[PDB]
Amino acid sequence: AEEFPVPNGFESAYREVDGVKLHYVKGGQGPLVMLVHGFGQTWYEWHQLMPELAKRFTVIAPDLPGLGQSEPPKTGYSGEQVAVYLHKLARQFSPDRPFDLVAHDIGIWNTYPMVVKNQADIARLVYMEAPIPDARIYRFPAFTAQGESLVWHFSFFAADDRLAETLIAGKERFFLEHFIKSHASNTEVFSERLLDLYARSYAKPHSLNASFEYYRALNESVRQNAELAKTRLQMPTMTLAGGGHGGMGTFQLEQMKAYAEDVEGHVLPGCGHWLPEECAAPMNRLVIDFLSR
Amino acid sequence: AEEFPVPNGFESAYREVDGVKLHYVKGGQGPLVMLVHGFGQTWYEWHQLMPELAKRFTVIAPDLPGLGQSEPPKTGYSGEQVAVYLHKLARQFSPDRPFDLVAHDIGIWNTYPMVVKNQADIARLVYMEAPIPDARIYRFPAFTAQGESLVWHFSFFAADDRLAETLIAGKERFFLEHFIKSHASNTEVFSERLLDLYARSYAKPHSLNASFEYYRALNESVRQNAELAKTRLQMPTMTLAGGGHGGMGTFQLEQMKAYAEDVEGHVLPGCGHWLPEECAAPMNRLVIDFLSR
Amino acid sequence: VKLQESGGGLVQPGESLTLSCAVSVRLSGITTMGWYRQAPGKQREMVASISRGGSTVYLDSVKGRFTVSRDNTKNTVKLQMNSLKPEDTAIYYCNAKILLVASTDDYWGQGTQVTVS
Amino acid sequence: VKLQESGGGLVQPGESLTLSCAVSVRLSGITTMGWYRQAPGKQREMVASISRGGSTVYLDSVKGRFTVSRDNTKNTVKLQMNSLKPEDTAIYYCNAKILLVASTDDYWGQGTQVTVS
Repeated sequence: AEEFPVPNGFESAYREVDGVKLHYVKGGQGPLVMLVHGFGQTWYEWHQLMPELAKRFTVIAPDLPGLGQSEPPKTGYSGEQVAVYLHKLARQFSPDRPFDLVAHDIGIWNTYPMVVKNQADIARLVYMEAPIPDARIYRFPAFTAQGESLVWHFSFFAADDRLAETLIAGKERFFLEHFIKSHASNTEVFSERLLDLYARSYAKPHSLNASFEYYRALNESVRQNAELAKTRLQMPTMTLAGGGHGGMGTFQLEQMKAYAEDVEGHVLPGCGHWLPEECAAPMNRLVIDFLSR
Repeated sequence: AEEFPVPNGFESAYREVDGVKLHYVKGGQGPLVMLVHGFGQTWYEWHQLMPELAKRFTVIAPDLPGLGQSEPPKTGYSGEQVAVYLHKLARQFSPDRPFDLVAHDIGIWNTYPMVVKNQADIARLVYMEAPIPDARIYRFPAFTAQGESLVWHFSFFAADDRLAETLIAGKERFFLEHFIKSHASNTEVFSERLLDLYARSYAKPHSLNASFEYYRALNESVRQNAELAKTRLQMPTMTLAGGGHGGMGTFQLEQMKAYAEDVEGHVLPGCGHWLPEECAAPMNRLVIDFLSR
Repeated sequence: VKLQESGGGLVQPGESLTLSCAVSVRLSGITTMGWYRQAPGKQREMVASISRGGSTVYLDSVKGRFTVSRDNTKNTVKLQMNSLKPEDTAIYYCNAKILLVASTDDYWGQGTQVTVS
Repeated sequence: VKLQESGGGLVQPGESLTLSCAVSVRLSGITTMGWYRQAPGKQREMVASISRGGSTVYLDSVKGRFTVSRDNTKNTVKLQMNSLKPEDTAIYYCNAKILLVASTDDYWGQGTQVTVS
């Protein structure tokens, strides 16, 4: 069965990419824009933006390898390895023209290498709500005067003995609500039903493992990006971040200025990590305006 | 039944202190020294040091409230609240003379307030392997270029919805081995049997909760200590830290120089967090020499 | 993010006052709201704070007398001050803390004078 | 903490060498041991590292040829270098990383020359 409701005018489909069967939801007409979700979620986080973008663009929203309805990767979970799959998927649908890319959270980790390595293929770029993996992330505090930090999960998820799978198995719904709401300012939008849907998807045993394998590969992605970042990004770029509890604040744009020559940024007040759901109206407006200019 | 084997010449006993029944192991003759264990452990971590100290001292090693065989506290788990119990316990056995104090890990958190508030009662002081709670702890990195950090548990344990009890219940033995060995340099000493003994003790439902309540109260202890630390410690003090994987390194002594007027420190190479067990011979020697001068 | 306090004034001992703080962003986007007071020449003190989940911290000398709360409908924070005493005279400020990934944001209102005489 | 490398020398292409590093503290007290090489005027590169649990990282161009390992009995770390090529000429260093609560310690040996000609 489909894990999430598909909007009218969109199709749920699959494509084999380098031996890995990727799930995506596609609709609209025109130049291609690919939307890439992040941790704890699936293509469905984009379901409010997709019909609006589909008025002017062909829109494709894949499930990351191992998450949603996509098969796990065959190579590995580092950013360079996963970006191969996403690049080839986008190029199957836009072989003769560059495409636009919008990415959220670890979607950034899993697309940055193919952006920097195939710059001619990317017309415009939108990155929101996560650091590109580099040594800046080693400075985030573990514990705060406000209590539980927003980043202690980096170490928990990365632990090489699969501690996270071991402890969260059987408690997937409790943990996901904790994680999502503690990174949200607008907690109201995360209803019992929405959390149930996301929890069922990432509780699939291979998806729970895949979720944390992205973090187990994070230091490898850092090492990869230290080489890749010697070439700066030249296409027009926009960053978005939440300015409320749970967000990246000014860090998103400040980091991106070290990676991109042509970058504008926005911080959305009263919004946390989950921008498409917490602050859909202003976020959708910014993304559509940036891509439509 | 007794959770841990009692050394010859020692007695396992209980004393009611402010309505809380505390377990302790006591032996020897002479001036009193109280040894206070930390997280994941009980009085038993001291069982190699206790017979050696008992040749010259009366030695008492309590279980922290809620841990080992001690009842949970009635007031709370902040350092100031717990120190009342430990101070009154020591004074029941040394009412007319100051006593010595050795504390490890959160034993430091739970004794610092009574040391600073009853300085005449403390002859000599040994603190090992944990920060005194203050704003310095807000700088420790969440994630490192070596992978999983040593401090991500601060936020995990402190989470106000009891996330830690919820995830670790039923997985107490797996988690404790992960935690202990990842903070150890000498992992060999943590045999299947020793880990089984510690795991059974802290897996008692009220002890698992008590374990994390100490961290849930950590920011309150920080606030308490910001006031208490306006008075510096005047008694002779020694700090010990591990210099191997898992240890505090130079931080122990460097922090203590902001709290104590008369302080010497040692860092034990190739030893991690669990000094009494990882490096018993050099640690015991240092403690006995310092207290015997 | 902008905060504006109101509700201060001059009262006699034993009377009550209600301070309120208006917040320009969604209140659940604020990790901690803390009421602070400052009397002339004294050290500032944290009177009452409330996390967005509802955990409170109170200055010992106001426990049982003062109560802090959040009103997510009106997007305000309140400090109910009962059994006021001369020791409570001070300028009262509201402080908003916003926990982010790399730092914590810090915002303050301009304050309101409370005088117990 | 002190490290001393040994085992370098001059060999012809296709030959093998074994580098070894002596460590003055308990080897399981070292979070990561990494072999680095430095050729004149080139950027240093990380050849092979091994965590104390045994996770390895290898430079792509040495995969299948070089193998790093820990010997907790002898308290040494080894780099087995097979199918050596001229590109492998460099000074080879061992680097010990020690993860602590507040920082990571960093130690280095003096290095040993490997020449493939």
